[PDB]
Amino acid sequence: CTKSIPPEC
Amino acid sequence: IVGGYTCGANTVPYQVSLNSGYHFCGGSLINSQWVVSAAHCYKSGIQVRLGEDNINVVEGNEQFISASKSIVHPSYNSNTLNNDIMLIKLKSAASLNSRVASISLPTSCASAGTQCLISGWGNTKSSGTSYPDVLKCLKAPILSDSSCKSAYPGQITSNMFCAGYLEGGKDSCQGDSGGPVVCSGKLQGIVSWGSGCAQKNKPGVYTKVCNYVSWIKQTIASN
Ligand SMILES: [Ca+2]
Repeated sequence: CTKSIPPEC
Repeated sequence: IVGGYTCGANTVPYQVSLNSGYHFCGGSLINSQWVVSAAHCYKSGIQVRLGEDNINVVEGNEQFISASKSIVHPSYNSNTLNNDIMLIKLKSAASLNSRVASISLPTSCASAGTQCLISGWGNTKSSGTSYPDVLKCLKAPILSDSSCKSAYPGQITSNMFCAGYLEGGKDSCQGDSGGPVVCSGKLQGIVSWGSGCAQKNKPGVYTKVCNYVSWIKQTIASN
């Protein structure tokens, strides 16, 4: 997952 | 940031928060009008918040500036996360001073074993969700290429590196994306991805900014 809020897995 | 420490107000003056009615990514101020963040943080309606420590309270040194343009790298690949970098132009220049300041771009890539500072308002729990109010910092080494490729077989491109600890327990996590990995006063990396946060043998992967210095300069020069 990316570490963005929300994550993109 | 999992296993980190409270930075202290104004101690990381180049750290920005990307806000859309909530904090969703960090970034780095590289000059008075431009911020560097991750391409997967792109979205319409970004407000850049500079000089922040407690992101939930107006304490004093803040500057809220709308993004004028978000330039995602034209070869960004959302599947592989190759070329995960985005430039944001501010609608208006920031007021630079002590509490708000830019970070330098590198002239050379960094060697394995270089110690770096990673900061952000991301999740502080490996199993769970606990978001801080104030900025969190963490010191971490850039790991070797071979350990990075061994940890993520088939997944590490030339534009990536791993930083952190293979023992687990200290890492960047959700919310930290797009923020800075600074080594020797130069921005070397951008928080990008990983398998979870702070897991054994799954260090964080980061966009390798030294491969993009000509791109950044030419783009900024053009806009
Ligand atoms: Ca604040």
